[PDB]
Parts: sequence; structure tokens; C-alpha cells
Amino acid sequence: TPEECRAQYRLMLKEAMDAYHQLNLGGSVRVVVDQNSERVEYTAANRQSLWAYIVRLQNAINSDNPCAAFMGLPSSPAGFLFP
Amino acid sequence: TPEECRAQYRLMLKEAMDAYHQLNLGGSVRVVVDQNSERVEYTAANRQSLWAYIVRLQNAINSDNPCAAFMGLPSSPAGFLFP
Amino acid sequence: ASNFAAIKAKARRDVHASLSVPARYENYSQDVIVEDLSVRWHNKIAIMGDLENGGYANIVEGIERIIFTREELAVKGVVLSEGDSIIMTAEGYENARLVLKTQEPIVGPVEVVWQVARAD
Amino acid sequence: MTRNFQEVTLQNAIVNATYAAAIESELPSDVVFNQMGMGQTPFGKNIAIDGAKIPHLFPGTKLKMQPAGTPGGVGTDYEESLLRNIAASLGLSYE
Amino acid sequence: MTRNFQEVTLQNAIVNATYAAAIESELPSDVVFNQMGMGQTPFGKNIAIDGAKIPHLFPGTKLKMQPAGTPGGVGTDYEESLLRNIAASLGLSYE
Repeated sequence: TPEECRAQYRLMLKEAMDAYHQLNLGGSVRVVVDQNSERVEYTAANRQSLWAYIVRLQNAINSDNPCAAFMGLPSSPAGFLFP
Repeated sequence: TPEECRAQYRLMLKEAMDAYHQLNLGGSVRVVVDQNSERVEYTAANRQSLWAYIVRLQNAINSDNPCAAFMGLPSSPAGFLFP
Repeated sequence: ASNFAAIKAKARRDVHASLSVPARYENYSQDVIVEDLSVRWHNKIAIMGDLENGGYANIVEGIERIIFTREELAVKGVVLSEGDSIIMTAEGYENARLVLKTQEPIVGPVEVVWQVARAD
Repeated sequence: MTRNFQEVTLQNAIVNATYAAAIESELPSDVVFNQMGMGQTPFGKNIAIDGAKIPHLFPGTKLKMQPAGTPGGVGTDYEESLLRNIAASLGLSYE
Repeated sequence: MTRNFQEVTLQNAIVNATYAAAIESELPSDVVFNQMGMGQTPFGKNIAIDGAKIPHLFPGTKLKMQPAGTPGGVGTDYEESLLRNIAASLGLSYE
């Protein structure tokens, strides 16, 4: 359903923009260790791909049918109109 | 709301200029370890990307619709006028 | 001050989502049963049972503890108590039955650790 | 076979000319074509050109220009030799 | 098919010429174009040409200029050969 998906993507966008903030500042986590002696390593975030994901999300939110505009699956090439 | 997101971005920008400072001075924390042995390692900041993020934030603040100017999605290519 | 409380939580959540195994909760009275629980089973071999050092026979038993997620226990309606049993329904764990003995103090945001005893 | 060569060469040329450019991007197509002038109104679903443009592209978006190149074979001495073979049979000069 | 070739080649040429340059930047468009002369008044979202500007671009902003190349095929021996094939049926000389 359109607006349920739009809210999904709004929450995901919140998380992604916070991640982008922390990433450019150098606060994006790549390793965590607890005093429990248990460890977690993460695949490093990439600024380009994360910005692009943010743009997908914002565009879907802007669109009438977010769940379709996110994937962009039925793409078609841009034609040109000449004067 | 404009001034709401503008204050949000002023705050994010304060954090960002502080981090850019500590970064150029060689004080950006990439790794932390406590005597409790717990650990956090961060994805290191990149000076170019952090500067550009600062520029996004400053342009949004100075703008009349920050949330829209931050992402810039009302995008279009620059045209030219000739003498 | 920092966001470490959330980082730690997500870390523990991912550790569980990766290393957990399915289990079944059977209460002491066996009145209630809750299947498809996710637990982490920590087992270390121990040789125990000799009073002082009187020369009595030892038995081989484990020093073992089971990690749970608290969110799951609340979700599924599980009130863990002494005497309650955890059965490891994963294939190849021989349906090991683990008797909850006493709980470790909850330190941290995601998990609760119970010291248990193998019973079979 | 020389007819087939001429025609498939022409199809190849038209095809390579059709795709004037490519954008490879993990951006949405809707966004990328907007960067390129889709929806921009031309004064002082498809892109209305209005004079020259300078797109701003996010990093990772490679815009690859693919100008129409000259197709080989036809117009060259190769086609001349084929048509010369045929002329030899029809009793004609190549000219 | 020769006409389709000519026209799609011309479209290709025009498309290639419109995108006179491209910026790959993680900055916003409003900053990038302001660096390139957007909103700058000419004195001794449309950029006013006045003359011989030297933009300052932050590192990681790449300005790739894309000067108009010569589109091939048309005007070469290939298109001459196409028109020869046609004129042969029409009874005409290529000239």
C-alpha cells in the first residue's frame, strides 16, 4: 500500500541520513567489542552508495507510488525532443 | 518546518566543523579501547567528503527551504545565456 | 553521552541473529511449552563432584550457560524460572535438555544469561 | 552475401548511433535523467534540449559519451572488391 | 534505412554537443554552478557567459569538458556508398 511504503521509506531515510552524518564525521561503526568479550565487525559504509540510497528513498517518498519508484525496475532510456 | 530543519542543520554543521577541525589537526578518533576492554572502531573520515557535507549544510541553512536544498533533488543542468 | 548503548545493542542483536540456535522452553510443571526459541549455548567441559578432596569419584559435567534475547522472551510470553528446561531442537544437538539454575545479573541492553545444568 | 553485409552494417551503424550516451549509476533513472534535463522547461518522459547544458552528477555516476563513429567495410576498398567480383560476372566495369 | 541512419546520427551529434561539460560532485548543484558562474553578473539557473572564467572547484569535484566531436559515418565514404547504391537504382550518378 502506497503510504505504508512511504512511511517505511521515511523511517529508512531517517536512519540513512543519520548514518551519512556519522559517516562523514567519522562516527560510523565498523567494529564493536563488548566487555562480554564478544565482537562484531561490519562491512564499511560507502559515502557514494549511501548518498545514492538516500536519493532513491527521497525520490520514492516524493513519488505517488513509492514501492515502484524505489526499485525503478521498468526503466526506459531517455529520449530527446529537438527544437 | 523551515526554521526547524534549519536549526537541525545548524547543529549538525556545528558537529561537522568541530570534526573537520579535529580531523585536520589529527585528532579524529578512529579507534577506542577502554580498560574495561570494550572497543569501537570507526570508518575514518575523509576530508573532502566532510567539507562537502559542511557545504551542503551551510547552503541549506542559508537557503529558504533547507530540507529541499540539502538533498538538491529539485535538480537540473546549468544552462547558459550568451551576450 | 554517546550512542554506544545502541551500538552495543545492535552488536549483541547481530551476534545472536548469527550464532543463535533454535530451542524449546518447557517449564518445570510442563504446563506450558514455547517452541522455536533462539538461544546461544555455551558449554565448557568440567570434572566435578568430589567433596573437598576426599578421594571421591568425579563426574564429567559442563560449566554451561544459555544466552537469551529479552525481547523474544517478552514477545513469546516466556517467564524463565529456576527448574525450567531448555531443549535444543536443532539437528545434531541430541535434544539436550538444559535446566535453568540461576540467572546472571543483567548487564546490558539486549541479552540475559542463565547458568544451566545438563540433564538429558 | 554482400547485400547482407551492407544491410547488417547499416543496422550496426544505426544501433551504435542510437545510444548516444550511457549513464551507469546506482541512482534511480528518474533522478539521473532529471540531472540531464528531463522536465526542464526550454526557454532562456523525454528530454527537451535547449542549448548546451552542464549536468551535475553525483560521484559514481559515470556519464559516457558515445558519438557515432564511422562504420567500416562499406565505402572502403573491401566493398569495392566485392562489387568488382560481381561486375566481373555481369560483364560490367566496377564504375 | 539511410535516412534513419542520417537522422539518428544527427540526433547523436546534437545530444553529444548539448552536454558541453559534466561535473562529478558530492556538493549540491547550487554550489557547483555558483562556482561556474551561476548568478554572477556580467560586467567589466542560467549561467551568463561573459568571458574567460577560471572556476575554483573543491577537490573531489571533477569538471570534465566534452567538446563537440565530429560525428562519423555521414560525410564519409560509407554514406557515399549508400547514396551510390540508391542512385544506381534511380539511374543517377552519385554526383
